[PDB]
Amino acid sequence: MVQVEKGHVAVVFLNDPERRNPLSPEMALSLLQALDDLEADPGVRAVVLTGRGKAFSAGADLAFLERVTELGAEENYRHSLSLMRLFHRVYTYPKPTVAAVNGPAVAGGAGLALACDLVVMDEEARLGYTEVKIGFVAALVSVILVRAVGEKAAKDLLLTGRLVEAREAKALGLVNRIAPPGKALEEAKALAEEVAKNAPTSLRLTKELLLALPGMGLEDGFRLAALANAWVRETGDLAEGIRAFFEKRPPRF
Amino acid sequence: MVQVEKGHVAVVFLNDPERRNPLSPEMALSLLQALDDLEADPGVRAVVLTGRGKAFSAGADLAFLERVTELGAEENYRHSLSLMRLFHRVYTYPKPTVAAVNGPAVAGGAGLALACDLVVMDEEARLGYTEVKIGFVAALVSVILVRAVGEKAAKDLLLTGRLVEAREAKALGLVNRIAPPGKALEEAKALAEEVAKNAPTSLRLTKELLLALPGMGLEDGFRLAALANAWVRETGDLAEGIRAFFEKRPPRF
Amino acid sequence: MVQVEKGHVAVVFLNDPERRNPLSPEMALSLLQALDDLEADPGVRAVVLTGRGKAFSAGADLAFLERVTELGAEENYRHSLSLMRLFHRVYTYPKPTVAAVNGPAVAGGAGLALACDLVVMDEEARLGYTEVKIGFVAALVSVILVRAVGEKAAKDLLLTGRLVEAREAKALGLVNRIAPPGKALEEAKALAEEVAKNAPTSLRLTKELLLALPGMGLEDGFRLAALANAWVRETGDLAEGIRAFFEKRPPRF
Amino acid sequence: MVQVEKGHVAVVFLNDPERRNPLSPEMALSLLQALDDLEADPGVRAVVLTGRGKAFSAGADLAFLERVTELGAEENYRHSLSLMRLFHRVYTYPKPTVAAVNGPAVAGGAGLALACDLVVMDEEARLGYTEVKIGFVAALVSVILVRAVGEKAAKDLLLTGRLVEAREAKALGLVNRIAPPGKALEEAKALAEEVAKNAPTSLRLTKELLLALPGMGLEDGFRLAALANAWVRETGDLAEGIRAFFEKRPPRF
Amino acid sequence: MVQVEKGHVAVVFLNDPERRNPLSPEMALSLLQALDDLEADPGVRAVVLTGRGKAFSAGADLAFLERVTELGAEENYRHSLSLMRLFHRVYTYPKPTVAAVNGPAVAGGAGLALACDLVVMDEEARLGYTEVKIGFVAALVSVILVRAVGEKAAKDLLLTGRLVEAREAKALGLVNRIAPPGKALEEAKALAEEVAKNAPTSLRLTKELLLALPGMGLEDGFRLAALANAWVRETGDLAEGIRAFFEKRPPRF
Amino acid sequence: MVQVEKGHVAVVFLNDPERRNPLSPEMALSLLQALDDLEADPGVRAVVLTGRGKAFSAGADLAFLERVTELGAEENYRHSLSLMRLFHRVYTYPKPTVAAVNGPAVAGGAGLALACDLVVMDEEARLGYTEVKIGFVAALVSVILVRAVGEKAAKDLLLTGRLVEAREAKALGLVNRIAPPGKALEEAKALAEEVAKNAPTSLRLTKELLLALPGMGLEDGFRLAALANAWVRETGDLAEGIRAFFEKRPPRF
Repeated sequence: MVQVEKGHVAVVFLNDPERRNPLSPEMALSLLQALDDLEADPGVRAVVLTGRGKAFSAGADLAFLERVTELGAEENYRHSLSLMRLFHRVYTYPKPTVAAVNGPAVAGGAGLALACDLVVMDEEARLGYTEVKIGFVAALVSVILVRAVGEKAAKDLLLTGRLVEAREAKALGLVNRIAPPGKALEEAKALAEEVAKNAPTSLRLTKELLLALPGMGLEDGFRLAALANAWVRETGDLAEGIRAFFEKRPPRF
Repeated sequence: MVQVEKGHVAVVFLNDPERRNPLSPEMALSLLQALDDLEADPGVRAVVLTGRGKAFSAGADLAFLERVTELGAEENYRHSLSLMRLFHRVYTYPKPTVAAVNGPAVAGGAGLALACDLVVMDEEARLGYTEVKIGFVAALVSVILVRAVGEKAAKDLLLTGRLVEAREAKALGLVNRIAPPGKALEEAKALAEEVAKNAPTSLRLTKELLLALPGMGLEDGFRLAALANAWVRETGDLAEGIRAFFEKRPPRF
Repeated sequence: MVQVEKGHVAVVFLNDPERRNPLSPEMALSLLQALDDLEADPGVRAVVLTGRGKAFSAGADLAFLERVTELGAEENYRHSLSLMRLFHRVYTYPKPTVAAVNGPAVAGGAGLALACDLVVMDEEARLGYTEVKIGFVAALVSVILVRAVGEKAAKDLLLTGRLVEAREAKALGLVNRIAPPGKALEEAKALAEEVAKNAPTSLRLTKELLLALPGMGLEDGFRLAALANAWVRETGDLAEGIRAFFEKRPPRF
Repeated sequence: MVQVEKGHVAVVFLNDPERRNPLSPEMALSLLQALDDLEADPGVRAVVLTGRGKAFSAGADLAFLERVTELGAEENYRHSLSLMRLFHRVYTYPKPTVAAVNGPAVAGGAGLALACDLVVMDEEARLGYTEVKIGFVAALVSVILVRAVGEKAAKDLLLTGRLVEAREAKALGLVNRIAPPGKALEEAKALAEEVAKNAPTSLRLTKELLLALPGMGLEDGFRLAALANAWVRETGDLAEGIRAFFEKRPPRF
Repeated sequence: MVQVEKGHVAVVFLNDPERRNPLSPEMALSLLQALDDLEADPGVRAVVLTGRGKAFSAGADLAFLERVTELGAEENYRHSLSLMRLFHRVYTYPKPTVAAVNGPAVAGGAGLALACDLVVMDEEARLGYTEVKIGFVAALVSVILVRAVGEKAAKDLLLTGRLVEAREAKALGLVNRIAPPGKALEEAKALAEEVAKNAPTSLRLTKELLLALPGMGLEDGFRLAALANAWVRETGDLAEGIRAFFEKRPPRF
Repeated sequence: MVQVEKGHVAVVFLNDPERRNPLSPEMALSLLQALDDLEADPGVRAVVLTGRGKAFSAGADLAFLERVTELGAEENYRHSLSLMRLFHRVYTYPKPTVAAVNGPAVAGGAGLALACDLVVMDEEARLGYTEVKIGFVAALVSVILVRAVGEKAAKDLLLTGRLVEAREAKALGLVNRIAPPGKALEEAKALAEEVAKNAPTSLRLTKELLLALPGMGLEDGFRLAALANAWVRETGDLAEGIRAFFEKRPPRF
């Protein structure tokens, strides 16, 4: 249940407006299928992600709350693993991803939004991890969050379960930019395009690096960087770029 | 030397006003004994921590400075281990802790304050790690600090040893909220209560997670999260919460 | 190609004004030689680092761009290792280092600046990691950056390759202070001196600690801290300091 | 190019006898497709893996050696990532895997064999990582090897590139059992079945744990274990097992 | 339910012979109380640990198997945490511990034995982690095991759940020595005494180090070691030892 | 105080026979100077390291024991750092190193020997870490040892301080080969040459990898490997090797 507008900067819409775009198993799966196609389309250089409706993703899946408390341990684990496969797939995406927080993003969706490379939030949107308020744990989100904000900010958001607003969200480092009420998407598509002008090789790798580093010692990180700094020096894009520079012309990666 | 006002939101006061609440061995021990009782009291859901007097904790223990430079290696290590047992116990506390920085918090106390889950500072209070100014090292604090603020902010605070003020302290991520001159406690007790409304299970675990994650790779962290996300789905609080939701009634965890 | 003004607070100038202080192999080497001498000079307690000219360090080394794309894998690796040896040497420096960003710092220089303990930037200066714009990867910088700013801020800067300005640079945690247009150096020398008043022992160790911690679990970090907190208690500077305190006199470390 | 004999203990054969079962891109892919089906077949509890022919996997893919040295940086990375996806998929497999080293396993195949949960080697088979002898690096293998053998044993095998024999291979911890010349498979199928008698839940998790632990501090590991030890106590298999025990009957997981 | 024979080399006996020394909650607690006293007794330099009866520790706690499958998630976690507190306390013990495996050690006990510094096993004893055979997970043990044996050996033992014998147990690195059928204890007490002749300071620290290292990068580990190597050089025991050496007399630590 | 016989396989002799080759500060320095020259000599492909006299390295530096207990904290740290710089330099050496344990190696020397890539020990030699026996801590060695042997083997050796013999040393993984009483060197030079036949590029990198991996999660390690596996595919040695293979001729790296 997602709509995809292919293009250099592809756009994926969570299609379940009235339900408010719940990250139901079905929805999670549809979102993956897209990312696959989109990852395989050589024309797509970036992917904006947004929601159809008044929100981005925030709507208690009553269909879910009813069952969950009765599923078996083995089924619960099997499911968590699926949902985690989504977050990871997004956070790990090979191409630059940008979340366009048009409306509210609560719990699941809030993490889904955080899992994107960059985030552009509607000046009137809200964001929050409410799991604890009802007995849930924003476990899957925690993974990304410790890397996005300071520890004290993490505790605040996860222990109170409050919803922050665009002004605070940026201040804390949850979102990169705030678009005036109206087109968080337009602005996100803008941001994307810019990032898309840059080298496809350099982008992926930069992302690859930012993944691994946090999980290692200074020296090992430098061992990794050095090696990369090296490899990158034999790539076409570098060749292309350096030429375009010595030809006072735009690079055609 | 601490006073404890039991309650859903318990409050512990560092009782040594005129000396200014020094983290002397004795004081460290009394604080532990409390945390134990309080951790064992099923009525206590949160613990606010503050100081009796003009400060929170900031007062050179001359009794200490005089001895220290003459103790034996084996005694010094034995002591550091005790002080570290305090910081850890606080940072690791099973229940949500909130430091109410009524007055100045310098060196030891500053770390003690930082070791709390959340921090509410008096609009007129000061905070600072002065160890280097005299030859000490805020080693025990460093552990928590790298997780609380950016590296450049860490260096600043630890290399200059300056005292920051409420305005800067929040901006950097050292404190969550600033209470108007007068009741940092009242506001902290407020914050606590809110956090206390949420699920006891979800809270602990959220805390458990935030502890371990920083120390691991993305994938392992996700392995951990998934497993938790799973376990949490068979807990009473979740059952309780989801019910209360389908009964449009307040949850009774 | 660097000038060194010895003193308690030494100052190193990148001498290549018109070329704009490129981090060429030669320049990298000269900078090392200085750090060595300066590390060996018992009179030097801190080192400010700045650039001669309109910039700090930002100037495409055309001599480099021309060759690079033709060097051999083995030569590229050999070189990355040299450049990485510089960053590391700076980030690892035993004495407090302070970068005085007088002018623009782009790519290489931007990292060089980030590798310093503290940073004072000219109210009119710019900073940015442009590697991706042309096909390069700010790999070596990534190592330090993940520790300096939030993940979302890292992505922004490295994926867009934009240049930030003094106002944003501080807000994000890239720089500690902003000097009014004119003397970023003067202010940096100021900052340094202050840090230099503090204990030489306590400083080094504080730095040593901040290096290792990020790369380890809470408990191991505490194991490290405890041990340090211990060792530090048998150092002369501590003896000196505690005396000077009981003699209401300035410490002579 | 692989044959699959479904069953409680499934068996996959590398089908390329005369070429000697090279881990060519095609072969790598076929092997994945199998693991998927097999992972999805509720009747399959274990998977033995062996080779058709005089070897397990050891045959210079001349088709590969000829091209490789001419591919582009971007193509090389793209490929390494594919091969690494295989190793990982095998090492990460949800079900117990057992490599039946019927014949020689050199380089690629040697790692492929090492990536299995357990290994049964033909009393006359050989194993070795020869990458360095020709200019290659057993990089992908290193990942698993540091966990399989002592550092000094790792260096030996990777620096000399020698081929070890069944007697030494077990002694070092490269293989679990040695079957008399003739049926490494039969014995491997045996080993598998045994492991397959045990709890499907307990097995997966035990594997999950052994993955993550090496990459974390003692305490975090215990945090992980505790949580698991907990979760496992609400699984059907445990219920099933404990019953079967109190009914002096065989467990029907 | 444990007996303690104080002495330079203290000995703790698991007292529940006929039940076969099950690691029941009660037993776990009694064992802790001992370790505390013993850790506080300045006369005790080492602690041997063994079992009263035909075994060391191996006896299905039917009282436990009956309940377990019905406890609540929150109770299960609460319990795992208690059992984990035991393993950790043992593995973390400040003084050298030695397990004297007089008889069989299965599951719980097997881990309990592994958690000791050194292990002396009866030439006729058996050891094994059977959790999977019935639906359990040797999670808590995994933590220590990955550090004790090679990965392939870990999988073997945990996936088959088989019981190994003295000959194999040593070969794999599960036990240090094998005593002839009769006095595993006598030999363990012997081993202990020897270790006890050495410096109390040097021992603890050596242990402290072996804990933390596995969980960190080469350089950080060296940062830790260096610091320790340093601290240790100002300890009385070193002073005592070096003297005794220059006085051709036995050291009196 | 070391002698160097340049050659494809260089040999360094610890020259202090009668004193028994103590790792005195002076000796440590001379050894470094050699490694530098030797690392810079394009003719040297491997370095064997051995001792002149009845031993490899084992001789209480009485000159040291006398001072040590009186040096200042700051001096002790300064020294540990120097000694650690040696171990690291050896363990980190860019070229393959091989220790030829002609005679006894105790404490310092034992670690020095362990820090080599491979070890060939005299069938009559002994090895042991005796630090604890006198009050010292084999801290610097611990770093390498946890990677060389199982945890239980580490404890044994470091807690008892005993000296093991060639037969046990290999069994545990402390040494790779045992030469018949007479020429541990000859055999080591042999081993070296063999390793030296292989690709200079592949060797270094293999070493680089084995350094970093232990300190990271499975996935990050694979991220590292993949990248390397990639880079290596554009190196001359690979080109050279693959040619020599298609020319049925010996490779001339």
